[PDB]
Amino acid sequence: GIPHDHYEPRTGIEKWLHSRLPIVALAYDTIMIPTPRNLNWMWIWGVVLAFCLVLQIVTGIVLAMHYTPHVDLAFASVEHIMRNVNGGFMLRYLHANGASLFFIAVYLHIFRGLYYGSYKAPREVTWIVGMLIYLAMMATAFMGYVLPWGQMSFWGATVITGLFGAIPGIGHSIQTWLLGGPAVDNATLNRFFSLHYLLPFVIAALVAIHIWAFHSTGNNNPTGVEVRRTSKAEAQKDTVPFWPYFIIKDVFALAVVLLVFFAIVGFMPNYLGHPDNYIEANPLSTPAHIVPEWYFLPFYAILRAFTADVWVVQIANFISFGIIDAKFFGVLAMFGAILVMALVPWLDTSPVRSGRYRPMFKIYFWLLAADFVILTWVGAQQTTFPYDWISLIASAYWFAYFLVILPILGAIEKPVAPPATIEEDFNA
Amino acid sequence: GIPHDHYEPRTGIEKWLHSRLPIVALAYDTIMIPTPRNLNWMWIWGVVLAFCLVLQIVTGIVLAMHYTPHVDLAFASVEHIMRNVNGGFMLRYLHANGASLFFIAVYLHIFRGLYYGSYKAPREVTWIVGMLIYLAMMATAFMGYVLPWGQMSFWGATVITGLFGAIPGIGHSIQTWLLGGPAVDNATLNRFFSLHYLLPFVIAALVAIHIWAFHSTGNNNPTGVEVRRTSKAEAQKDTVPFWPYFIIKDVFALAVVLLVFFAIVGFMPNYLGHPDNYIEANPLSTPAHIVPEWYFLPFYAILRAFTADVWVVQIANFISFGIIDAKFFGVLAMFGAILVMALVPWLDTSPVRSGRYRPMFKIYFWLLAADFVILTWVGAQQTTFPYDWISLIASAYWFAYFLVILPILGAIEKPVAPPATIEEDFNA
Amino acid sequence: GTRRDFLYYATAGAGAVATGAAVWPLINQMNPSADVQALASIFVDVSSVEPGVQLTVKFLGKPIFIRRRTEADIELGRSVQLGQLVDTNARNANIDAGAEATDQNRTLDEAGEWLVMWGVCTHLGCVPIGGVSGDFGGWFCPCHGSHYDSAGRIRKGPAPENLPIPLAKFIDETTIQLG
Amino acid sequence: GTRRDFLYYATAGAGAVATGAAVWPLINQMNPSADVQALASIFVDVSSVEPGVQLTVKFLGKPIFIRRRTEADIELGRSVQLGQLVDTNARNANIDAGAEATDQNRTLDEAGEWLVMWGVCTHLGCVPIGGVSGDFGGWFCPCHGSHYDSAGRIRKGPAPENLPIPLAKFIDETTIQLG
Amino acid sequence: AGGGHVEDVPFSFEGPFGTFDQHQLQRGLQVYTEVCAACHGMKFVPIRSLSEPGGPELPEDQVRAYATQFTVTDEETGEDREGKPTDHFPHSALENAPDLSLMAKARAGFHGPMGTGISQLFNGIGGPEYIYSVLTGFPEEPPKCAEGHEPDGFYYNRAFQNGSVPDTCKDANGVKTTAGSWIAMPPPLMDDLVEYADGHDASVHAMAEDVSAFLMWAAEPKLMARKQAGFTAVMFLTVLSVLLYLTNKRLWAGVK
Amino acid sequence: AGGGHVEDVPFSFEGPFGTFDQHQLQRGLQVYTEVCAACHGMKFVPIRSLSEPGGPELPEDQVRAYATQFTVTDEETGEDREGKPTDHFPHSALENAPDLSLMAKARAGFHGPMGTGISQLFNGIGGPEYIYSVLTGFPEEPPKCAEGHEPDGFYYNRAFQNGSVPDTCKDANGVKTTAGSWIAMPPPLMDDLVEYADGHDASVHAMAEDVSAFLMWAAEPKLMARKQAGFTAVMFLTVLSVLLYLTNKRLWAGVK
Ligand code: HEC
Ligand code: HEM
Ligand code: HEM
Ligand code: HEM
Ligand code: HEM
Ligand SMILES: C/C=C(C)/C=C/C=C/[C@H](OC)[C@@H](C)[C@@H](OC)[C@@H](C)CCc1oc2c(O)c(OC)cc(OC)c2c(=O)c1C
Ligand SMILES: C/C=C(C)/C=C/C=C/[C@H](OC)[C@@H](C)[C@@H](OC)[C@@H](C)CCc1oc2c(O)c(OC)cc(OC)c2c(=O)c1C
Ligand code: FES
Ligand code: FES
Ligand SMILES: [Sr+2]
Ligand SMILES: [Sr+2]
Ligand SMILES: [Sr+2]
Repeated sequence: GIPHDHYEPRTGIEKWLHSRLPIVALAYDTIMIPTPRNLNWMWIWGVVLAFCLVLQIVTGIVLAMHYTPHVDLAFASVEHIMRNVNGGFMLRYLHANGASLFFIAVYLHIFRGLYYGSYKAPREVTWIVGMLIYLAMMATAFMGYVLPWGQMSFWGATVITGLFGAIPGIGHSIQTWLLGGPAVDNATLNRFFSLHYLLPFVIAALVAIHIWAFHSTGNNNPTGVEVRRTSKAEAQKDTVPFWPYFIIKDVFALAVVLLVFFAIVGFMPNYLGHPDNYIEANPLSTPAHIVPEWYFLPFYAILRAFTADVWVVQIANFISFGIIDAKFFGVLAMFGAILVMALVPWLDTSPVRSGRYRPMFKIYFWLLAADFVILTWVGAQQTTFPYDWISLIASAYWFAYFLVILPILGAIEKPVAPPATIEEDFNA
Repeated sequence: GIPHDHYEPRTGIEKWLHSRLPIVALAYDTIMIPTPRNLNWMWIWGVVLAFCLVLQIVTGIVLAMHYTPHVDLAFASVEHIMRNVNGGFMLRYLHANGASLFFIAVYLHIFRGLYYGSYKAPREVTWIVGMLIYLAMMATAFMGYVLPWGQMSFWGATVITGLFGAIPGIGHSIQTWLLGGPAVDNATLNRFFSLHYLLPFVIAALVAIHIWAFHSTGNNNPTGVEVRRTSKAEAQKDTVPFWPYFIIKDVFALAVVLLVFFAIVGFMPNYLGHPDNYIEANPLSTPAHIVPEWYFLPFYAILRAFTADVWVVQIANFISFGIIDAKFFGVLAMFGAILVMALVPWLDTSPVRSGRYRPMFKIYFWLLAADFVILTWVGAQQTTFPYDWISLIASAYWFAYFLVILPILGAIEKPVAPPATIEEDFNA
Repeated sequence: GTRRDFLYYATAGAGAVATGAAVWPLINQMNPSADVQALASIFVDVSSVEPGVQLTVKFLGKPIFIRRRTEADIELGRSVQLGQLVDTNARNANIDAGAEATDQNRTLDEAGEWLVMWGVCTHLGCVPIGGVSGDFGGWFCPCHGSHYDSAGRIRKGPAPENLPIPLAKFIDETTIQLG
Repeated sequence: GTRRDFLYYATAGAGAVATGAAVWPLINQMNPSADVQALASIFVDVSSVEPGVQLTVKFLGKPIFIRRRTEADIELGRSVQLGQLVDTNARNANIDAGAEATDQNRTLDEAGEWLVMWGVCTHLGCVPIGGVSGDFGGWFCPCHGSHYDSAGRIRKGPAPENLPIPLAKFIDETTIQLG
Repeated sequence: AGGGHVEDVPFSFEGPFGTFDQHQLQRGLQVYTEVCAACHGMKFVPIRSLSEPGGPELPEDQVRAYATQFTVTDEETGEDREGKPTDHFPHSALENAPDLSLMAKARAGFHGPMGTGISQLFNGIGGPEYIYSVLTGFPEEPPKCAEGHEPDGFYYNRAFQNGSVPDTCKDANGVKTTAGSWIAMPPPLMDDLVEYADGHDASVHAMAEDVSAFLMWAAEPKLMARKQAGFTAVMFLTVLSVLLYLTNKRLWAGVK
Repeated sequence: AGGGHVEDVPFSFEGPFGTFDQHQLQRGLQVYTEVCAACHGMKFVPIRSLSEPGGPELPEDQVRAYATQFTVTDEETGEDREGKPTDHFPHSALENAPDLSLMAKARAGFHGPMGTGISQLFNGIGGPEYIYSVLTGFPEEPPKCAEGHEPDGFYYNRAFQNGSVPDTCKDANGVKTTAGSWIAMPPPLMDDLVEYADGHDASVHAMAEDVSAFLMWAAEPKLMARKQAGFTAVMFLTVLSVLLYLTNKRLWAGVK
């Protein structure tokens, strides 16, 4: 809703088309939105995510032309791709490593929002739509990893459908419904294939609302000071048109990301993988060194941190008359960790949007960034001492940050004055 | 661009959301568009098509959860659906017969447009997007029919991939590329499955543009006289809001269509099918009574009408130094029949929009409708006398209508005066 | 009036039913198809199993452990008092549902030699590693670190229950019937 | 200037290459994979074939017809003049590419008893029906109504060419090697 | 080949309210096992479906006993064993004997008129009627036109239309004179070849009609379930259409 | 179990410019055929790939001759025949001998430090290094802690980490003291067990390194093609990033 100039048809074909379908007008108003001039390199992760979604889709459809969703043929058909399909090995490594790139980008994307207050009013809808997208990504990536039907595929599917068995009363029904039987078998693989195909299209639809959402409010910027809308004169001092200024910056940044990404795929495509998924699914043996996908490790670490010996768990079990045991508590803790992050617009009670001008907030934020890395690292360690405590301390801080620090900080902190306008910060 | 009232938030929740994401404003302005009051029952087929697209998609995703794209397992997995999946027999018959309903609706939808001039300016874009949807529909339905891997599946795939082999020079490359080998085999089945899933989402995207197209211009009506736009006062005498007046009318008509459709699915689900597709694919034997899906018959009749004996083929072959033989001529004739229909906005030179007030046009239009039924019928007959002549005369008239009659008619016909306004027609 | 409003209720009520009749079959198709067996029955030959050997057998798509326990395994299991256990229920399909998780109620025979149980971690279904693993001389689940003892009882970790014991009985001297 | 426009050229030129390098493998992955055999070799036992019998054999995923022609079949084939044929080329991989479609050039032997050809309609690939079908005492294709004669030559319909004859030869008295 | 005339049998399962006769399907099952199974298989029919509602509905113990007679290669073991209800019927023992799982749906007995499909619209597709006609259409003497010209290993059948025919049985235009043609199936039935337990007559008529009903169920086991759903949907939508009609009328009333 | 120490072999194929040694892969194939194949299969490797570029690249006639030694069950016939290049290598003859098609990728030899993955980042995953260590890590005498406590049918290996270990080889917390553990594979190699045609030395060192390279190729046959693509993509994108950097710079000049 910033003041800006509108489209005008010039060619005879444009005048002809615009009076019938203003599709060029729609592309113009999208690509020429006045965007704050002072955006830094942390605003590129949206395009990286956009590229990933297309990459996964284009490699996905291609991979689905050679893959067989049957327990007897799935694993072999992926090796058929690697060995026999023209360029199949490269298309496979691109799809697989593309998922990692997809997840590197959201975590950087998410923490960008958490630092600069891109979730605070008027941007709640953008954030919530983002959270729905995030759940869809996890569900998609989970089901994709099951399709090769390796050892990690099979037992990850056993465990993750098992999450739903922890709901009191209805848990066993949901699990059977997801599995299509008493255990992970062909019915499970077959339905995961259909749903792995569907959800990327749902994400694309959600991304459309996502773009519409922050186009309606206007992009946040590093200062947290909104663009002046009282006149076109002062809107222009805060902004530059999205095209060409930020298109070229996106294409440039994207080329640098792909330079690294293609070096990984070309020269170390298996670094981010688990060697055990090159072993055929064995329903009778779980590998000793079973570990989740790296982008799942933080939430995995939280769940398994809550054992029967944990103090807060024993209180929960007693107060809840046994309903909340360590098993279900860990599931609540894991989905609760994502939910409190979804609720961050209503838990951060500070009126200062950008954390750049919040001295105490910076400390606890960088602890959260460090904590998220700790959780990822501990996810790959054994459950013996001291890692068991490290995952408990890390889990405790995650919930404390959203549920205690952020509400308290907004009613105690003495923030620094932000700039008067976006123009002031850019010139500095 | 018709004058109308806009959305206004009333509840506190609506005021909150509208200032962040005007999604309610978009749904309101869509569902309350003033629509001509005098629409008859031929304007319902858009919703029927809409229902079909959802029905096919929802049953399709569900069917793909139990179907296996492998030549050794494809036919068996459908019988597994029919016999073992809860309600699987019903979901399959809904998906299969749902394709026929999908095609019954476009032909009525299309011929509606040809009669009332819904393709004429300013609605060319609406018409062309429709034509793109129509090509996508045919490609989607063809590939779906291949998935059971019956006898009709296999030989239909052989023939239709053979169409591309008829292109001089590049034909065999396209054919090998489509097949993934020397013959219709697993590589062909596997890739047709991936694309059968994809294209319905492209259709959904095209339908979104389709709706945007006729929302920009406003719906045509039986008189061909546009809604008055000089003031809101006189637009209401020509229109009623889409909601509730035409929503309820659509829901009513839809309930009646489904009454018939569900009677078919419940009591004669195989009438519109070919019994030979309940026979497993045999690459060594083509059934004697091989026949295309009924909704493909008119274009099939046109293609096979152009044999070596046809004199225009003999002229084409001689003049073209042998490039255009009966084989390639028949392929050109078939896709050319669809193309001239796509070009009807630029072939119909009459300034009168609605055919209701074009006395000579009505005659040639109803001959075209009869011709389309005749073409459908001869497609199912043998190629012996007299059917060989019936199909040649019928093909000739199809091209004559678009390429000869319509250009000539617009410079000869004496049309009747249409009503001054929509209001006049409604009261009558 | 009263006859006028009745149409708007009856129509809406019919519309509500139509949605429900369409949604249930879209859910129920994902429920187990007719080809899926819920329960079945099989027989396992055991004459070749010396003490200290675990036989792992597939049953309903999941592992079943048949271990002929050593002297040490049996002694350790019986030395544990009920109050020291995470789960004090026997979880044994072959006896009463309220039976206690004593080592005697966890084996098929009176001598306590034959431990037959689902090799399915009660946390989230992974297969615990046997061969005397973990901190309690039993099984270790590598997925989230549950430790089971020599009678298959949960002692440490997130898992809430002892490994379940299926319906199992010796049909003759050397053959166990599961189911 | 001269170098200002050059940057915009190198950038646009690089973008064109990058698209091409990404689009080609997305197309080429659909071309035949390595597991596909383009050509192979096989042997067919024929001692069981009486005159008037067609043997139908699978080769490279397509049907091959082996008919031992009767006296009527051979005479009819030799009575047709070249100018009455739609396609006057023999379509025979075993002899010169320009050879004429005489009945002698359509059979493996000089007596013209053994007709070996691809059972793949040259129109759009369906399998023509044999057993002396059609209007020319040969084969009839039910897909769009092509008629072939007793030497497998196209005579009527949309099909442009005679049924192709693969590389085929008698390896001994009773065995034909195709390929 | 082409289409032909089939005998219009009144099967119980025909008509919108038509249903299978449970005892008939069991008699037809006996015929298949004792006669057809020597050559024909049903590779898509799970044996356990003989217990499912809407079919023969045999007790699960009888079906368990029935499955034993088959020798199945176990998938895990790879060694042979007795059949279970979870196994499918075997493949065709005779290589050129077609599989009968879907025969009653893979054949149409009613065609035309003049290729308008009106015949199927009123009389049904006619698959089980066709099967009946083939089982019925074996005459003891062949047609006079082939007196001593029968291909060896083939048999004349009145209803079979896709078989070869001697040159002496074609007209001047090469079209066959006989109602049917020569089939590779020898006449499988004969009076009282099967001893039905319930004492039902076992004439070729009864066995041909009984086995056709069984083969209709093997092809469409969910036929009865499909019709119940059809009735429900039609009654729902009839009421709903009426309510929507009155609703649509009372709405547009304030316009005209 | 856990991770352990592997011997850092300098394989030719490591590094961005690393490539397979054609003669080494052929020697490794002979070792696989003459030694490992007795127990291990490669069920995912088409035999024809021995001719493909980027591998051993044997002439297609040699590969055709090589395929004959295998007895394959034809899919249609079901009867045995000699192997073709279009057939895969056989399954493992020994039921508990794992398939080696993907072994060089299904094992990691480098771990840590402290689970930070930095070791793999610089040395690679280390599968063929791991294989080499297992073939090499068979000592003639076992560790002192189990002198007379060895499980029967198992053998001590320095590098194998997933095996059982006697009670006398565990510390006070039950963690094993020994560098490795007991593997069910008896020592397969021994000096000059294989006679290389070109006279290359066939010490356990040489065969273990040669067959590890062959087994790396069997798992990643397209390794060389992948790196060429990596090099190409990086060179394209290096130029493109530089050009896009200059473009981005000259554009934003008219703002600040
Ligand atoms: C039977 C006499 C064998 C011969 C000859 C070879 N291998 Fe083997 N191997 C065999 C068995 C029974 C096992 C299972 C080991 C266990 O403890 O269960 C193995 C295992 C391997 C492995 C896997 C090690 C692991 O981490 O599980 C490898 C990498 C391996 N063997 C390599 C290998 C090679 C290269 C051989 C030829 C030189 C070879 N083995 C021969 C049985 C037998
Ligand atoms: C495939 C997934 C996603 C895509 C394509 C995407 C795309 C984008 C783009 C292009 C922007 C503009 C600013 C920028 O580029 O940095 C943006 C901003 C944003 N995104 Fe996302 N995003 C995705 C996922 C998410 C997720 C998972 C979340 C939160 C949980 C989220 C929340 C936000 C927020 C809060 C903003 C700031 C908007 C503003 O500047 O006002 N996004 N996103
Ligand atoms: C858009 C987001 C997507 C994500 C995050 C994603 C993620 C994944 C992941 C992580 C795997 C495991 C790869 C492996 O280890 O082998 C996978 C597998 C697979 N995915 Fe996707 N995917 C996406 C889109 C798609 C789409 C749209 C399709 C199909 C149309 C698809 C088809 C496949 C196939 C066939 C496999 C198995 C073969 C393989 O990748 O190795 N993917 N997916
Ligand atoms: C515009 C949308 C669609 C059209 C026109 C269409 C058309 C068809 C047709 C005509 C068949 C053959 C049915 C038969 O003869 O048995 C078919 C089969 C099939 N379709 Fe679709 N379909 C559509 C959408 C979808 C989607 C979105 C999916 C999957 C995600 C899907 C999955 C399948 C499957 C699995 C089969 C084979 C199983 C069967 O035969 O029922 N369809 N489709
Ligand atoms: C899945 C396929 C389609 C869907 C869902 C769809 C949907 C619709 C709907 C809802 C309408 C408004 C209601 C009506 O006029 O009946 C409409 C109008 C129209 N459609 Fe389609 N349509 C489809 C295919 C096509 C095709 C294949 C063509 C032409 C070749 C076409 C051309 C038109 C035209 C000319 C109009 C008139 C709109 C106006 O009067 O401005 N549509 N369509
Ligand atoms: C039809 C679709 C269905 C059923 C969708 C369900 C989606 C559920 C959730 O997504 C929203 C889920 C993906 C998400 O939970 C927040 C993850 C972070 C869960 C992380 C997770 O992963 C594991 C994993 O990957 C493994 O791999 C080998 C193994 C595992 O055990 C050792 C786990 C595991 O113990 C956990 C907690
Ligand atoms: C990867 C996907 C690919 C290559 C898709 C290509 C789609 C192309 C066209 O759609 C746009 C195509 C479906 C459309 O042509 C305009 C149809 C009207 C073609 C009609 C058609 O059908 C047949 C058929 O169905 C058969 O069944 C058993 C058998 C057939 O022979 C006897 C035919 C046939 O002879 C023709 C002309
Ligand atoms: S699955 Fe066994 S501990 Fe979590
Ligand atoms: S394919 Fe034989 S004529 Fe059309
Ligand atoms: Sr304690
Ligand atoms: Sr009847
Ligand atoms: Sr190294």
